[PDB]
Amino acid sequence: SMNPPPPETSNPNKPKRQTNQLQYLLRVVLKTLWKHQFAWPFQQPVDAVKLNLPDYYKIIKTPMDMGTIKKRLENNYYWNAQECIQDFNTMFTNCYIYNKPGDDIVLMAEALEKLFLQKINELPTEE
Ligand SMILES: Cc1cnc(Nc2ccc(OCCN3CCCC3)cc2)nc1Nc1cccc(S(=O)(=O)NC(C)(C)C)c1
Repeated sequence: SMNPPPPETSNPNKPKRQTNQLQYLLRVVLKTLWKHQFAWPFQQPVDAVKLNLPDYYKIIKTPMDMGTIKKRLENNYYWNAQECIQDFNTMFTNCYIYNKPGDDIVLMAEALEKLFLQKINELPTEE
């Protein structure tokens, strides 16, 4: 195959904002998920060439990963928390679409998602 370029993480033409919810998403949510024992397959874009998955980007047209999310948060790429939450959800969904239920990678994603939802429930209120 060829891998696609990774998702954009910095846009000089996109307005930037720093809020307590976005700060929480970086300093608590991203941080906590990153350190999970099953996080590492989700820490960078899927290298479908290295993994020998010629159909990966035929099926997954909206790829997302936590390396990308980390950079977007760092670069104040998001205007609001929902845009970031959507990226996490896209990452999980992508795993559940490409892989069979019960597969080891799916069980890993499910562990991360449970933790994610726990942290999102404790999202601070704005301002
Ligand atoms: C985010 C993500 C979503 N889906 C997948 N699916 C997937 C990945 C690789 C696959 O290859 C199957 C056969 N090989 C697996 C290792 C020996 C040969 C089959 C399916 N992988 C993902 N990431 C991933 C990243 C790095 C390594 C691997 S892995 O192939 O080592 N799979 C685990 C053992 C981590 C479950 C997987």
